[PDB]
Amino acid sequence: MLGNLKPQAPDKILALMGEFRADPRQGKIDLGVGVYKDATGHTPIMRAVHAAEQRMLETETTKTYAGLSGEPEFQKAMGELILGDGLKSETTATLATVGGTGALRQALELARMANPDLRVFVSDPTWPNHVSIMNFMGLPVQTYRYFDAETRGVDFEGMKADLAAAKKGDMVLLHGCCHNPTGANLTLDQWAEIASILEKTGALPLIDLAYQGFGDGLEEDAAGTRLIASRIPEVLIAASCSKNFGIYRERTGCLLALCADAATRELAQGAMAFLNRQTYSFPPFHGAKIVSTVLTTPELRADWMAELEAVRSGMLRLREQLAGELRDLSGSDRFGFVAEHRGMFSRLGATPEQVKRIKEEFGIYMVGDSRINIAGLNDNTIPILARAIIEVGV
Amino acid sequence: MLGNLKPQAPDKILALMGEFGKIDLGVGVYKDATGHTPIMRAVHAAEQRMLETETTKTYAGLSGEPEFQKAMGELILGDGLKSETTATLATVGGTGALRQALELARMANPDLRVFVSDPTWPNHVSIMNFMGLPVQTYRYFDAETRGVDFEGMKADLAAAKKGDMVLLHGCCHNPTGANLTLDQWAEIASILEKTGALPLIDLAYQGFGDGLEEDAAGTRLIASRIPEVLIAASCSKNFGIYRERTGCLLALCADAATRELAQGAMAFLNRQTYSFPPFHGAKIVSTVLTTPELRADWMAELEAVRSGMLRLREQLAGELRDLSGSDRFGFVAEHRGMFSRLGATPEQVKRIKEEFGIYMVGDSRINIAGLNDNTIPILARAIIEVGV
Ligand SMILES: *Cc1c(COP(=O)(O)O)cnc(C)c1O
Ligand SMILES: *Cc1c(COP(=O)(O)O)cnc(C)c1O
Ligand SMILES: Nc1ccc(CCC(=O)O)cc1
Repeated sequence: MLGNLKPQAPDKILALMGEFRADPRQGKIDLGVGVYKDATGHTPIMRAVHAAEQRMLETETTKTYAGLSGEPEFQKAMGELILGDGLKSETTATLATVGGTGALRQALELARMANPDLRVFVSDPTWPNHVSIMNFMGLPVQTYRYFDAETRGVDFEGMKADLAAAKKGDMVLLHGCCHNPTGANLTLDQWAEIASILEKTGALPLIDLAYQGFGDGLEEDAAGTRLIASRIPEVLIAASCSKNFGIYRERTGCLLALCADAATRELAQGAMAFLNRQTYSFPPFHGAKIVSTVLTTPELRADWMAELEAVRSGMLRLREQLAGELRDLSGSDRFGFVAEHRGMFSRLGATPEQVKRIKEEFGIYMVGDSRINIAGLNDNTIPILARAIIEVGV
Repeated sequence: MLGNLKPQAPDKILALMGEFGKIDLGVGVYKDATGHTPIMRAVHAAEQRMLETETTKTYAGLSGEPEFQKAMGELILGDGLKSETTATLATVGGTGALRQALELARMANPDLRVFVSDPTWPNHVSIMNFMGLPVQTYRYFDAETRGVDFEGMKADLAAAKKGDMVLLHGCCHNPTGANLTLDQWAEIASILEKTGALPLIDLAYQGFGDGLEEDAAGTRLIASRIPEVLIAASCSKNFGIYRERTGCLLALCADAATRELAQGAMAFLNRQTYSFPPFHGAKIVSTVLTTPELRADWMAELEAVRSGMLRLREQLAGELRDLSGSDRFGFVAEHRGMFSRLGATPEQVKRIKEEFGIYMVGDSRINIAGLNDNTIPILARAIIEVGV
């Protein structure tokens, strides 16, 4: 029977990794990595995180089945981290998920249950994994302009015009901050306008928040999400603790369904809990507990924010250096966008040929869409990247 | 939009838990003499070791770690593990394995039907309904003798066809406790072999029946006869790591070509559902299984648990016998696993729970591990006084 199986395409990421590994060049650089890495090219376990696991290992007396929708301590702590004082629990439904991806998958299954004729709008471009899930689910996908290939900024007029076409009940997916892969983000003013458009159209906003704390700061990064949450009655948020907590493999995420009234919140929470049980029963406990421990424990929380800020500030400094070097070598401020982008990613705006020229001639690897991970750069590699970009004619 | 969400049916087994001289004999978790579900010695040691050796939490394997995959396959199939024709996927618990098992099967056969035992784990049907998969049932439990209605079972299974899937409980049948013998398994294998129906084996209690190896003997028989087999295994109970959410799906194929296909479709299945599988539980399991010292202690403790439970079944059966002279309750000591169905009518069941405080599942499924020397006669009285 299983021979009827249609061959599924590999992750590609691996192929990219293999491409790098075969290269016999000593000065080969890898900017294609999708996770954070410190100065020694390592993805460390955060101090607060290691402390939490140490504490859990000493406090846990059992591992019996726990909450189906996650633990209250975690739901509460997360909604507060994301929504701040604007958290109205009376109308907020929370579901612990298997990472941010799990949260996204669950948000799409929920919406389809509420509206079978659901149509989803995604930015151009967006996290490929978004389209993967949607295509797999067989949902009609529609695109809205977003990245301006010329300025490397946000084509806001195009985005607004495109979103205007959204009908009542349709879903529009927005990255709360640190747009992956572009690194180009909306200003709070641009968010305000988007909201007015969503009110007018009556489309349900699904916010993918996977990098809170990597752009301008924890609070600052949640600003857009918090504006949408106060203007629009129904909002779906997919939060990830993978990167901002550095617990990638633990698979900890969170789905928040903001509702118009309490009756609808019970309807949503029930359907969410139901969705978890029909997929894998209970959600992963470990990473979630680490997170609730860090946020509730004063000492730990403080140390976590402090470490995240050191990471954030460092990446920002790398951005300024690259932009500076690029300025000096270019004799123009053409590449200034690198210093404006937020998140650990940036799309350079180089065509596939230029991307291939950079690799062949300079030994620098990056995603085929010219996306680079700022965290893969340093005082020794920035000069090379600066030269490569210039020499290839970007 | 969300106001259109219809209300859904809840997990009655877990609902009971919430509703809870209180005596809980519901949810399928192991309990010690003091009503606690401890963490196993090896597990605790494994975690301490992990906290000390892990230097990163970056993304890992989409199908799980090689260590976990190999260890699990050896645990389940013993020396019958043919890696060249075996695909393995790490999942979110045994339940996630079942869901993935159905997804994979449905991909390869959009017109598949699933045959389930009467009765069977409620979650089996809910998931199939959710997906919209047609469910057929085969006679399994014998209402009177409390054993297996083997002749009815073979009869119904004979009606399966190429493409159909038959779900079997590898050992310790939930919720009855009635189990097939090896001789019965060999007969089931011949039926399946002639019908071409793909068997899905739910292995959630390996080690709670007769022993680690004996509980996998049936699964190993089917595997050595049927070229294509699917096994959804759970580490929740036998490792006592319920909340960690760890299990795996094994796709046994007839050749390497299909193996690569299955492995690819399985990995894709995780990618489209939640990307990577949880790491913490799978790590504990592999560490225990690959560390001779830890493994030995785990088996020792699992052995202790298994023996104790049998002690209880015997003690309970005895109390009932010496409380009526009615040998009709002997099936209790004959059933193998953590559960056993008293056979009491639904009204009898709800009767005792609201006053005696003994909360058992509606179909009179009792978690034997909930009992103990001082709670046994109280349960025995109830049964006797209410009949059945
Ligand atoms: C990383 C990421 C996620 C979440 O990944 P998980 O590892 O599943 O938490 C979701 N969306 C985007 C855009 C991401 O970059
Ligand atoms: C326990 C059990 C499972 C698996 O539960 P998980 O917590 O998801 O591992 C699956 N099937 C049956 C019959 C079970 O008893
Ligand atoms: N969804 C779920 C429910 C219950 C259990 C525990 C086993 C049982 O009670 O049958 C596991 C999973």
